[PDB]
Amino acid sequence: PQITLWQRPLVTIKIGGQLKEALLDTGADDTVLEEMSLPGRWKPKMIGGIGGFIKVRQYDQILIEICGHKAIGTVLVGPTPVNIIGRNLLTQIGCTLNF
Amino acid sequence: PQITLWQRPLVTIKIGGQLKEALLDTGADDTVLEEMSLPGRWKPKMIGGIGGFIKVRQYDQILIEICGHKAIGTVLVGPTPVNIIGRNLLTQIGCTLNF
Ligand SMILES: COC(=O)[C@@H](NC(=O)[C@@H](NC(=O)[C@H](C)N1CCC([C@H](C)NC(=O)[C@H](C)N)=C[C@@H](Cc2ccccc2)C1)C(C)C)C(C)C
Repeated sequence: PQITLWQRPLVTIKIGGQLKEALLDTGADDTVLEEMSLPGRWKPKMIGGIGGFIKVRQYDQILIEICGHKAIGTVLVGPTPVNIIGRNLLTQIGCTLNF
Repeated sequence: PQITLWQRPLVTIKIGGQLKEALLDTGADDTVLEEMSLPGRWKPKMIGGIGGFIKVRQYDQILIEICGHKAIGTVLVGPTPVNIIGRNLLTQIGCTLNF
């Protein structure tokens, strides 16, 4: 769809059996999601952001359905305020920026 | 133009007679630039990102030329890593998300 930006660009995702709303973020390289129950093994990592750095669990090859399109990639689960869908997955569902 | 997302969406802005480069961020509600010499009166404000909170100087009514397009808005200048063009200016240059 075409999404104008007079409101936050949130979209429903289906991840690990659960339904969530995540923000479409072109300024984020990675997908970072708030703490939730995910199947499997993971590696600790520390991602940087504007207020500093947070420690996250890294899950690779996690299937996620962003507004009906399916994608498989790495998801970082941690202390994020909002669920962030970053550029490693937006490229997969074919998303572009236009002006 | 149309921007795909395999690389960061960085564009050239002209602000306060200085040439800068900045991230086109759909996920940010506000625009926040690195520390710079800018004339005027500003107000103390503090914003959040992941990792936490930074104190910034907010300035209203500043002209920014984002890839040639002129826009007048609120710009926050402070200790950010990258310069971020958030939704208050992105709606002015007509930017939309497509997929
Ligand atoms: C560096 O690796 C990454 O890709 C990280 N990327 C970033 O932090 C990048 N920035 C962003 O994604 C943008 C600017 N953004 C940060 C500030 C930001 C805006 C400026 N904050 C606000 O408007 C608050 C509500 N006043 C929102 C972030 C999402 C969010 C929402 C609510 C509370 C906290 C965070 C998203 C830059 C620093 C490379 C991910 C952790 C998101």
